[PDB]
Amino acid sequence: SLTERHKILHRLLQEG
Amino acid sequence: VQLTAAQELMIQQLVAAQLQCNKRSFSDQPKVTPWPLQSRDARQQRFAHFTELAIISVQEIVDFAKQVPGFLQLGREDQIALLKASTIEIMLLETARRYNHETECITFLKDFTYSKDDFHRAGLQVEFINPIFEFSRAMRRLGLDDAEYALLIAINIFSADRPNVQEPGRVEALQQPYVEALLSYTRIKRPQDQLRFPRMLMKLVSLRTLSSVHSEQVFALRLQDKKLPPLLSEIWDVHE
Ligand SMILES: C[C@H](CC[C@@H]1OC1(C)C)[C@H]1CC[C@H]2[C@@H]3CC=C4C[C@@H](O)CC[C@]4(C)[C@H]3CC[C@]12C
Repeated sequence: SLTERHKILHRLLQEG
Repeated sequence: VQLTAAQELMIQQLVAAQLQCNKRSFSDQPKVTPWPLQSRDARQQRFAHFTELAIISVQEIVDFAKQVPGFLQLGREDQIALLKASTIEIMLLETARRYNHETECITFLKDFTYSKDDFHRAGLQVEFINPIFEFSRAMRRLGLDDAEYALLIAINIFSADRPNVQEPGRVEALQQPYVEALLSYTRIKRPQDQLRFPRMLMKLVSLRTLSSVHSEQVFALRLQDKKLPPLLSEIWDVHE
């Protein structure tokens, strides 16, 4: 839900 | 009382992480459309200038919340919920901290400064611009330093009432350690002025109103031919 609706944002949180 | 060895270490932690994340995003004169100096290529470039710079800001913000003790322990869903609502508020916190009173200009980077009229030129509504500059002056009126800002931005990220939070009670628990740190810090900084801590929290009240105004700025933005690049559009645009 809140991860699919926010793909790019989700990506920033995982590049760490 | 005084700061606990722990808190002190935490406050140093935050102030340092806030410094490093900043270097890691703005130590490079961004690859963004240059500010012009009239026509529809500057009115559409200026706007690109801010929008493209804001992106970097989102990346810095995400990068710094990842460093705020406790943030990574929540679920990715809640990380998004929280981050998606504080970006505009955190931005205005930063915009404020970077405000110059004598020149009335907000300077993002070195050789990267903007006046109120730059914002107007950039495409933004007077409805939005005035409130942020008014907020910036209110902010300097409190004379906050680097520790207090770091702390206020942390406290901001952990707002339980933000839309769609799964574990509010949990988000709220995560906030308190920081509120305290600020409470105790301010007690040391101006013990003879107890109401200065509440004046601070009070700014959180205004950041919500600003967040609403900004939404009306987005709403009106997408009434023009001005569209937000993907990343921003995700966090701000109203889309299914
Ligand atoms: C509020 C304003 C407009 C947002 C609207 O949605 C639109 C249309 C982009 C945006 C435009 C560029 C941003 C700035 C760009 C870069 C930074 C650097 C960072 O250290 C701190 C943050 C700081 C100073 C941002 C504060 C917020 C600013 C002024």
